[PDB]
Amino acid sequence: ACGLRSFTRQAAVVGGTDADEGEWPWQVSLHALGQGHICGASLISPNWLVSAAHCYIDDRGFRYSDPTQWTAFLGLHDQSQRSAPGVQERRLKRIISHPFFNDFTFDYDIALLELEKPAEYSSMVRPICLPDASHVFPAGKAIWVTGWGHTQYGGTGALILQKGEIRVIQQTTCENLLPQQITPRMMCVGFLSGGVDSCQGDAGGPLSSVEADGRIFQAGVVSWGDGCAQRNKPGVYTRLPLFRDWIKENTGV
Repeated sequence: ACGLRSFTRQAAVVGGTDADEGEWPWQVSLHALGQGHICGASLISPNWLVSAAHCYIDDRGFRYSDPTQWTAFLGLHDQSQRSAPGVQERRLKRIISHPFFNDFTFDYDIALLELEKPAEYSSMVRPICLPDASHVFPAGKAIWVTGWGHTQYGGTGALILQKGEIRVIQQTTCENLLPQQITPRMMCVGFLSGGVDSCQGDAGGPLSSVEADGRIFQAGVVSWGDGCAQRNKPGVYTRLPLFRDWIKENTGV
């Protein structure tokens, strides 16, 4: 029962960037309290979220690694409507960053978050499917990027959740075009639709990919907020399939 939306009503049925209510029920808004929306994540069970490890590194005097300073908003659609019927608010109980995560190269940039109380599944709150470690997202496959991200010049993000597409491209392309290190845990992508870039994610937000079955699987996790794709350069995102056993061993999922 993972990844099957409810697509309440219709509203947008011919395109657009604004997401519809209930169209991404696994998208989570993470607030470091006193600052509002800071990161994204994805629901995989009543108790566990997937996010990015670099969201939880202490900067300034604020301890982003401290779980007690975080609140997860699930089923949230408009960041000025935190109060709204489907919204669920949960405190964080534990953060499990990946043991091999490197704060400089953002390699192995994935984290597991435990809710203090279970989420309640609804029309607006539903889990996404996790791919097996052998699940392949081939070059050219379209994947959805969603969030409340800033512009690359930052640049307030939109109040209404935004959606856009990217496509998988060859790993060699990002190797020969970007100066940063591209590791096997990262996927190379190009812009597909939107949007003038894929910067609507969110760091720790999910990459949603509609599979042949029709259930939506999470192909990856957003790393750098401005590692987003655009007309002249590709973007890099964190893969998820090679982490499946590690997620399940740590969560039961």
